Amino acid sequence: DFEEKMILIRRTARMQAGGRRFRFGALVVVGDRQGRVGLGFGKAPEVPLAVQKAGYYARRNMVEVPLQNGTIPHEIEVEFGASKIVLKPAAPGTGVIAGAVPRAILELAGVTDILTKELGSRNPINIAYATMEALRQLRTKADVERLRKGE
Amino acid sequence: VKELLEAGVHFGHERKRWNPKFARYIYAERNGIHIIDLQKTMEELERTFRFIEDLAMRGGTILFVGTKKQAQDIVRMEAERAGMPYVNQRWLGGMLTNFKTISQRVHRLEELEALFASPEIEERPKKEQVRLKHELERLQKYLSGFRLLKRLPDAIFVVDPTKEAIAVREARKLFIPVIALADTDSDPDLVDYIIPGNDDAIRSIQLILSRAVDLIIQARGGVVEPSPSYALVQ
Amino acid sequence: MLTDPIADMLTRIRNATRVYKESTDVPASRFKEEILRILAREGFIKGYERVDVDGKPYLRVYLKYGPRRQGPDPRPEQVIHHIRRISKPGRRVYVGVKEIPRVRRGLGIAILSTSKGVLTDREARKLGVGGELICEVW
RNA sequence: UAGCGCCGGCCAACUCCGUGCCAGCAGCCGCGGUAAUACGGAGGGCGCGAGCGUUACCCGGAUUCACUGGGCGUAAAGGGCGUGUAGGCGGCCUGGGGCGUCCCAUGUGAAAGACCACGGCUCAACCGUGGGGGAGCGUGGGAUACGCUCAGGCUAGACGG
RNA sequence: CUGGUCCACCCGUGACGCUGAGGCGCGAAAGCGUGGGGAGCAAACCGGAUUAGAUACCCGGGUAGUCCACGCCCUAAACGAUGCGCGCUAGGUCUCUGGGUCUCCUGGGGGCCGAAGCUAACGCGUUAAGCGCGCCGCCUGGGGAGUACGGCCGCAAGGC
Ligand SMILES: [Mg+2]
Ligand SMILES: [Mg+2]
Ligand SMILES: [Mg+2]
Ligand SMILES: [Mg+2]
Ligand SMILES: [Mg+2]
Ligand SMILES: [Mg+2]
Ligand SMILES: [Mg+2]
Ligand SMILES: [Mg+2]
Ligand SMILES: [Mg+2]
Ligand SMILES: [Mg+2]
Ligand SMILES: [Mg+2]
Ligand SMILES: [Mg+2]
Ligand SMILES: [Mg+2]
Ligand SMILES: [Mg+2]
Ligand SMILES: [Mg+2]
Ligand SMILES: [Mg+2]
Ligand SMILES: [Mg+2]
Ligand SMILES: [Mg+2]
Ligand SMILES: [Mg+2]
Ligand SMILES: [Mg+2]
Ligand SMILES: [Mg+2]
Ligand SMILES: [Mg+2]
Ligand SMILES: [Mg+2]
Ligand SMILES: [Mg+2]
Ligand SMILES: [Mg+2]
Ligand SMILES: [Mg+2]
Ligand SMILES: [Mg+2]
Ligand SMILES: [Mg+2]
Ligand SMILES: [Mg+2]
Ligand SMILES: [Mg+2]
Ligand SMILES: [Mg+2]
Ligand SMILES: [Mg+2]
Ligand SMILES: [Mg+2]
Ligand SMILES: [Mg+2]
Ligand SMILES: [Mg+2]
Ligand SMILES: [Mg+2]
Ligand SMILES: [Mg+2]
Ligand SMILES: [Mg+2]
Ligand SMILES: [Mg+2]
Ligand SMILES: [Mg+2]
Ligand SMILES: [Mg+2]
Ligand SMILES: [Mg+2]
Ligand SMILES: [Mg+2]
Ligand SMILES: [Mg+2]
Ligand SMILES: [Mg+2]
Ligand SMILES: [Mg+2]
Ligand SMILES: [Mg+2]
Ligand SMILES: [Mg+2]
Ligand SMILES: [Mg+2]
Ligand SMILES: [Mg+2]
Ligand SMILES: [Mg+2]
Ligand SMILES: [Mg+2]
Ligand SMILES: [Mg+2]
Ligand SMILES: [Mg+2]
Ligand SMILES: [Mg+2]
Ligand SMILES: [Mg+2]
Ligand SMILES: [Mg+2]
Ligand SMILES: [Mg+2]
Ligand SMILES: [Mg+2]
Ligand SMILES: [Mg+2]
Ligand SMILES: [Mg+2]
Ligand SMILES: [Mg+2]
Ligand SMILES: [Mg+2]
Ligand SMILES: [Mg+2]
Ligand SMILES: [Mg+2]
Ligand SMILES: [Mg+2]
Ligand SMILES: [Mg+2]
Ligand SMILES: [Mg+2]
Ligand SMILES: [Mg+2]
Ligand SMILES: [Mg+2]
Ligand SMILES: [Mg+2]
Ligand SMILES: [Mg+2]
Ligand SMILES: [Mg+2]
Ligand SMILES: [Mg+2]
Ligand SMILES: [Mg+2]
Ligand SMILES: [Mg+2]
Ligand SMILES: [Mg+2]
Ligand SMILES: [Mg+2]
Ligand SMILES: [Mg+2]
Ligand SMILES: [Mg+2]
Ligand SMILES: [Mg+2]
Ligand SMILES: [Mg+2]
Ligand SMILES: [Mg+2]
Ligand SMILES: [Mg+2]
Ligand SMILES: [Mg+2]
Ligand SMILES: [Mg+2]
Ligand SMILES: [Mg+2]
Ligand SMILES: [Mg+2]
Ligand SMILES: [Mg+2]
Ligand SMILES: [Mg+2]
Ligand SMILES: [Mg+2]
Ligand SMILES: [Mg+2]
Ligand SMILES: [Mg+2]
Ligand SMILES: [Mg+2]
Ligand SMILES: [Mg+2]
Ligand SMILES: [Mg+2]
Ligand SMILES: [Mg+2]
Ligand SMILES: [Mg+2]
Ligand SMILES: [Mg+2]
Ligand SMILES: [Mg+2]
Ligand SMILES: [Mg+2]
Ligand SMILES: [Mg+2]
Ligand SMILES: [Mg+2]
Ligand SMILES: [Mg+2]
Ligand SMILES: [Mg+2]
Ligand SMILES: [Mg+2]
Ligand SMILES: [Mg+2]
Ligand SMILES: [Mg+2]
Ligand SMILES: [Mg+2]
Ligand SMILES: [Mg+2]
Ligand SMILES: [Mg+2]
Ligand SMILES: [Mg+2]
Ligand SMILES: [Mg+2]
Ligand SMILES: [Mg+2]
Ligand SMILES: [Mg+2]
Ligand SMILES: [Mg+2]
Ligand SMILES: [Mg+2]
Ligand SMILES: [Mg+2]
Ligand SMILES: [Mg+2]
Ligand SMILES: [Mg+2]
Ligand SMILES: [Mg+2]
Repeated sequence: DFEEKMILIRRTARMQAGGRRFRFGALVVVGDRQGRVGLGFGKAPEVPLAVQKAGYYARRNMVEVPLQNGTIPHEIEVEFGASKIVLKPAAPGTGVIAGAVPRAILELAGVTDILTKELGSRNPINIAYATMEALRQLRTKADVERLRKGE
Repeated sequence: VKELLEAGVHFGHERKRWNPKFARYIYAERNGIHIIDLQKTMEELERTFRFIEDLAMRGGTILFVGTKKQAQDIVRMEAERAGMPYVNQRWLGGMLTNFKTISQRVHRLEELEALFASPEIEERPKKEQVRLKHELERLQKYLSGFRLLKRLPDAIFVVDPTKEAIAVREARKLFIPVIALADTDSDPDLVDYIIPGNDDAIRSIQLILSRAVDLIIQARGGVVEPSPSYALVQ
Repeated sequence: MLTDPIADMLTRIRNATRVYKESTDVPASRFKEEILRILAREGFIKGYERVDVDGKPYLRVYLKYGPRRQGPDPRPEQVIHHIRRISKPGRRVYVGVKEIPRVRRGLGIAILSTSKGVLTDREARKLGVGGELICEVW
């Protein structure tokens, strides 16, 4: 129902007497291009089944994202153990400038202006997971004063 | 009432197996055993029962869980006597988490309930009859109390949190509210509505479940008198 | 010997928040005060107050937190997510007003010493003064 | 007048013949051992166009010398261990100085150049005019919280009975 | 004869602290010098046996050495493969040592399991690999190599 877009479909494998069989990684992002977004990573002995499966998980794990005219509120750095990612706010006409992964994220996020970089590791998977969290830690001016109130 | 009653033979428990977090509830440590704060318990049941209450007046279904022996039947009785779902038997991976599939089994007990009362054993050799029926027995031996649940619980009552903590996780993830009796051997923070106090002895267990269910029934309609349990206490 | 009493305090607060204590104390000191005072005024802590441990001037610092969360790990969101000393003893930092940092695009604060006093990043610009960039907090 | 590079992957562009670890390609991974989208020719396609490719060197990517912005149990990395010189760093209270530091004022920071605006040559490159800021240092004035520094007090550090 | 460390009392000093390039001292074993000592053990060395061969594993024998004094050498899986100092951050249990009328507590040490958290994972976790600051040492693809040249030290082997 939202939008759909996969980042990669790798074929892993495994040993076993007489040969090797393979499952199939499949990372997919999904979003309404309007704040609601969710990432998903499915696995199965079939490419289609795999993407299909990533679809189910995608809409499950979701996250609202505080969009200021297509940009992000404040800048944030979030290290998912291995890799690390930066995210910066930018005026209209800047565009989504990032590696292929965080793009899928931010694009299907409804984001349209943002400076970013992948420092550290770069494993697509981990950078994925990383960004999700990062957005999941963005906070609107309200959230701030709302917590910083406690009336 | 709810005061001196619990204040009676239902307070304090355990020693040297405790989350320092649950310690905000302990009064002292006499005889080497943790003396839970009597008053603090009542204060809690207030907020709790207010949710217990509100939750019933909504008509919402509570899932009871107590696989621990010292409460196995003490759940059975109080839940049946409340039209609510319960599990005193062994819990299962996905009770709520993998619902649909666990439910396939409930349906299977319906299918088995057909032939368990139908003129269709003109067929079915004596052999098949044996196992097929034997199934039904344990089919009920784990589902009979869960089988009445058909939607998906609105909350979960738990005898001992740490013990059947697996449930708590299932529930918690599905954003299902947690309520439970819990001694010092417990993790106070991951319970949404806490019933601090003894939970290894029949005394506190029967007392809590009693008034708990009575509250459910009263918020509903037709309050009566507690089932056998005082003799069960012996 | 304790190197930097300031970094310590900041740290004491960070180490305490993570476990969600109600209040950690800290060795008292006039300059240390201001940090709290501001840190509190901006809404980062319910407050503070002088105390005394076995004949030692200290400071209770009543920590703030967010509401409970629903779902796995009902971990209450923090009120102080981030705190870090900038100018250390082994590297003093000094900034002109014409160049004072904006913490988390303004969501954040950047307390700093100055000739007029300890002031927020904004209050710095207010009275138009630069000084020793102490630390930032968000 | 229309040319040049490319069309296995990175990388935008696919078929056919020839060929057969040879002829050859190559920046990395690799490609050719009779059936090659990877050699070579053809048809077609992608890219740019009075150009297009190559070689060479500089900065980038390279947060791969990390101030911004990294590390050191096992991946490269804690000195064999101690005593200690130099240097580095330094707890709580008050006071004088004001070195560092912050502020203001002025001098300087040529022109050209960079950015903005507007005008000139049909446009443009190029050019004129005007505008702004600029690190840095010189003089003067001012603030004193943190650093320093002299001075005074304390006992939580360290030492001692 | 002498070094360190821990506890009680809160008596004295009054920030005298921390770290530490170079320097200096210590530094298993093997090894070197002069003199001594020599039971057992034992490189090398000899014989037996095994094997295709067996300069080895096994067996019989056996010298330096291993022991002491004095001197030199200065290397190591000198290993927790984790520099030191300080502050902070749940507990459970075992044990060594001290103080206290004590199933308890309070300190200093050595172990295991674990909060939070850190980690690439294994794992670490108030004996941190967590959170912080000071100071030193070290790293910057595998090979060539801890080699070569130079310099310094050493009787030499050889070390830096
Ligand atoms: Mg739609
Ligand atoms: Mg939709
Ligand atoms: Mg589709
Ligand atoms: Mg998963
Ligand atoms: Mg499905
Ligand atoms: Mg919202
Ligand atoms: Mg939002
Ligand atoms: Mg890392
Ligand atoms: Mg790569
Ligand atoms: Mg890689
Ligand atoms: Mg949000
Ligand atoms: Mg929000
Ligand atoms: Mg119902
Ligand atoms: Mg019948
Ligand atoms: Mg029949
Ligand atoms: Mg239900
Ligand atoms: Mg439901
Ligand atoms: Mg909590
Ligand atoms: Mg009986
Ligand atoms: Mg709290
Ligand atoms: Mg305010
Ligand atoms: Mg090209
Ligand atoms: Mg290209
Ligand atoms: Mg292509
Ligand atoms: Mg030929
Ligand atoms: Mg041929
Ligand atoms: Mg061919
Ligand atoms: Mg072939
Ligand atoms: Mg090619
Ligand atoms: Mg070709
Ligand atoms: Mg052509
Ligand atoms: Mg041209
Ligand atoms: Mg380069
Ligand atoms: Mg380079
Ligand atoms: Mg660089
Ligand atoms: Mg690195
Ligand atoms: Mg270190
Ligand atoms: Mg190297
Ligand atoms: Mg050392
Ligand atoms: Mg040394
Ligand atoms: Mg070493
Ligand atoms: Mg050495
Ligand atoms: Mg020392
Ligand atoms: Mg010194
Ligand atoms: Mg000082
Ligand atoms: Mg000094
Ligand atoms: Mg001083
Ligand atoms: Mg002064
Ligand atoms: Mg002066
Ligand atoms: Mg000026
Ligand atoms: Mg200049
Ligand atoms: Mg000037
Ligand atoms: Mg000028
Ligand atoms: Mg100029
Ligand atoms: Mg330039
Ligand atoms: Mg003009
Ligand atoms: Mg013009
Ligand atoms: Mg013309
Ligand atoms: Mg000009
Ligand atoms: Mg000008
Ligand atoms: Mg300039
Ligand atoms: Mg100027
Ligand atoms: Mg100057
Ligand atoms: Mg002064
Ligand atoms: Mg004097
Ligand atoms: Mg003094
Ligand atoms: Mg003392
Ligand atoms: Mg002695
Ligand atoms: Mg005396
Ligand atoms: Mg005195
Ligand atoms: Mg001093
Ligand atoms: Mg030696
Ligand atoms: Mg020797
Ligand atoms: Mg010799
Ligand atoms: Mg000798
Ligand atoms: Mg000789
Ligand atoms: Mg002689
Ligand atoms: Mg001799
Ligand atoms: Mg002999
Ligand atoms: Mg012998
Ligand atoms: Mg021999
Ligand atoms: Mg022999
Ligand atoms: Mg022979
Ligand atoms: Mg022989
Ligand atoms: Mg022998
Ligand atoms: Mg002797
Ligand atoms: Mg002798
Ligand atoms: Mg002698
Ligand atoms: Mg060191
Ligand atoms: Mg020392
Ligand atoms: Mg004792
Ligand atoms: Mg006592
Ligand atoms: Mg006593
Ligand atoms: Mg005493
Ligand atoms: Mg006793
Ligand atoms: Mg005991
Ligand atoms: Mg105790
Ligand atoms: Mg003891
Ligand atoms: Mg200990
Ligand atoms: Mg101990
Ligand atoms: Mg452990
Ligand atoms: Mg954990
Ligand atoms: Mg400790
Ligand atoms: Mg401690
Ligand atoms: Mg411990
Ligand atoms: Mg420590
Ligand atoms: Mg670590
Ligand atoms: Mg590590
Ligand atoms: Mg190298
Ligand atoms: Mg090389
Ligand atoms: Mg090399
Ligand atoms: Mg080497
Ligand atoms: Mg090398
Ligand atoms: Mg060597
Ligand atoms: Mg050498
Ligand atoms: Mg040379
Ligand atoms: Mg040479
Ligand atoms: Mg040499
Ligand atoms: Mg010589
Ligand atoms: Mg010799
Ligand atoms: Mg060495």
